[PDB]
Amino acid sequence: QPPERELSRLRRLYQGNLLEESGPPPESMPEMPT
Amino acid sequence: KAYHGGHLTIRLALGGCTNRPFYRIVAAHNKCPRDGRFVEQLGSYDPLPNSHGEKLVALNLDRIRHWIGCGAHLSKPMEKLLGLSGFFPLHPMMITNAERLRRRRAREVLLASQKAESEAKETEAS
Amino acid sequence: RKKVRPRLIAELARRVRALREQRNQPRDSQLYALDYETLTRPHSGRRLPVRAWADVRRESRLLQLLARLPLFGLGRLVTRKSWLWQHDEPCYWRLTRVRPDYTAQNLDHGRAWGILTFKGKSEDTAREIEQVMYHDWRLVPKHEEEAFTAFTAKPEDRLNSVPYPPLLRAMILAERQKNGDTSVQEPLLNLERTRMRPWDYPAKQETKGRAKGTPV
Amino acid sequence: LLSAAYVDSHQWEAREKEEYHLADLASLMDKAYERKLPVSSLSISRFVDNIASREDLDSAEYYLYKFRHSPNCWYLRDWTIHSWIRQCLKYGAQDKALYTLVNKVQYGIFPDNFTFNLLMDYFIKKGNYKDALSVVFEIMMQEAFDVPSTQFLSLYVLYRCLAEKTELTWEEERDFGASLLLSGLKQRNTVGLSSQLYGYALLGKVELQRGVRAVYHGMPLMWTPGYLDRALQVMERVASSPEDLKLGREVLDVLDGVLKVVTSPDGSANLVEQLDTEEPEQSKLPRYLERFQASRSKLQELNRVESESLLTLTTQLVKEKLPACEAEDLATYEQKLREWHLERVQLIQREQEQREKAKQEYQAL
Ligand SMILES: [Mg+2]
Repeated sequence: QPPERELSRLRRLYQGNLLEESGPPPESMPEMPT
Repeated sequence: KAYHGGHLTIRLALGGCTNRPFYRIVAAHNKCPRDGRFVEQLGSYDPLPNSHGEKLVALNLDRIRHWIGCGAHLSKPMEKLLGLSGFFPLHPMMITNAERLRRRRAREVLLASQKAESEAKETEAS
Repeated sequence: RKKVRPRLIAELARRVRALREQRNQPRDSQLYALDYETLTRPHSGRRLPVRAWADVRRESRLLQLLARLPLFGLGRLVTRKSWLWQHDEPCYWRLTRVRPDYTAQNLDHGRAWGILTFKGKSEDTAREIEQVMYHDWRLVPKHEEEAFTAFTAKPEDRLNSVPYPPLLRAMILAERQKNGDTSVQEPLLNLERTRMRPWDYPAKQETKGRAKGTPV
Repeated sequence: LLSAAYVDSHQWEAREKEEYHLADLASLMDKAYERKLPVSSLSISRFVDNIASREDLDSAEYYLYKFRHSPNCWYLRDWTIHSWIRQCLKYGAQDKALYTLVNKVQYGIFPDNFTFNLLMDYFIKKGNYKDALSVVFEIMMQEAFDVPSTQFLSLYVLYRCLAEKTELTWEEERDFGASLLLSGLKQRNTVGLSSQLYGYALLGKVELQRGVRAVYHGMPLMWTPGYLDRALQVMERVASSPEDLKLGREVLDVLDGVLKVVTSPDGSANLVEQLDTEEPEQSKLPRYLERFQASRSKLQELNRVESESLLTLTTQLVKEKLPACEAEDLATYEQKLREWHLERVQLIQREQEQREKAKQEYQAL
């Protein structure tokens, strides 16, 4: 997980062209839905 | 042709026929055509699973080490092959792409559960 | 052979074209002029990228700052807004020589030299400054120099050695056993010799190319 | 404020100067610019030295402009810059001197502190405090409050003008704030510490009304937000200082007014320049207002407030200390004249040698 200060440094650098912030990915590969 | 400028590179040269791709791992001056003049052949890559279900990569690890020691660059597909083999560390985008795929399947599973829950509401309505 | 014959016109053309380049060299005021309404360079018609639009209207060029100072600000400290936003540690140039473009009607284009201090670490020699025509420079006030330049280095925590890749580690251990060397030491890569500078580290301006003098 | 001895021009008028006809010298420079050839610093120096009339100043003004936009702009000599201001004052062309000083980027006139006092003091004696204020703002823009004499004169002009100006525009608050702060920092007396708190207050007003970029853009000031925090620290420092220091009551009222006003108000250059994690200055005003009242109570309890107005305190400071500064400045002025005289002789000698060599070169050719 990036430091909270560094995530804000990027929100200032790319202000106006941002995406929803992503958290830690799933621990394993989710079983394919069937 | 008589090239001026450029560097040696290790890349994949596309061979085979239509719908049947096959690659030759080669060391070549970067300005040469993809399938044209090369310096040395360093292996081959067959991207199609064989009868045993195995995609076959051949790496001349002695000559590859020689040409990386002499300044040879690497193409991005070749860095991915060297990472899967274990000769290089896994490429940053190999890890990032696998994380994106995990996050994208997590959503799909959640949507299916929600649809089943919505279908459960339909079952409750009867 | 001997049927290959001289090409006087080709030799004359090469030399003649060279003379025009030397005499008709363009100037910084002309190559790096800008139209702020369209954000496009008139000399070549080059339109600046989108991510630079805000700063072109909101920030100053280096020699715009230095033209207002006595001796063109020799000895003063100058930083960049891009560095201020990216790095917490002080990053600045200590100016030593400044050659403005006298042709410019405001003396706002030229070349500069100085000593770099990037992320708190100072270089030992002066070199030419790159990206002098960028709208990114901020002159440091004299009364704020002491607080601005104050830096205490933290102990370096980046690893100095790492394991070998899984296959390349197995090949090393296999060679040891084949050669009779019996040991359980783990092969380790040493990263000190090959540590990478930041991507935004100032580059060598002396060896950089200059745009041609043919207008579009 | 300065004595007649400080503004006397007997020493400058007694300098050894070569006699060159301006017309002849004008032609030499004109030919050089036509051929795109560099002009000597000694040449422009000779022109300024031999100005003999009001009309000659107009011609010299054009050539100083041409010199600035030439290959040898950097080599304009200090004595040449000082002679220009001395000649302008001599022939009554004070407006011309102030014009070139404000348009320094075009003419290249960056005077030393002694020359600044000569021009600033002329306006003060004539009562033109609008021109004198312009000189002070130019000194601030160049960050040239080094000599103590300049600091005393600058603070007298600022406080005298502020008393007359009941209404201040945001540009005036910024210019006055910067001038007070920079001049005040040099001075450790009560007047100096009052001007530091006065300057931070005005700049804090512009920070919370128009943004921090209005304060620092094109100004010799820092870009970190929190100018009202710097003002409050001055109060906290004086209150807790072991030595007995006092802050004028007038400044404290200014800060109280600023805090109230900000607390209860009634193309693509739109960027958020502060990190999201950091608290905005607007949100911090409630805490700022508590510190002010606490500091004001402690200061009054310790009797560290000076009821006297800042204009009256500054006048006493100038009277007491300025006489001593005049003696020191005039002593340095004499040394500068001798240093300039020697350097000028060296340039004249070097010019003569190269011209003699030029004859030998033609003889060989
Ligand atoms: Mg770049």
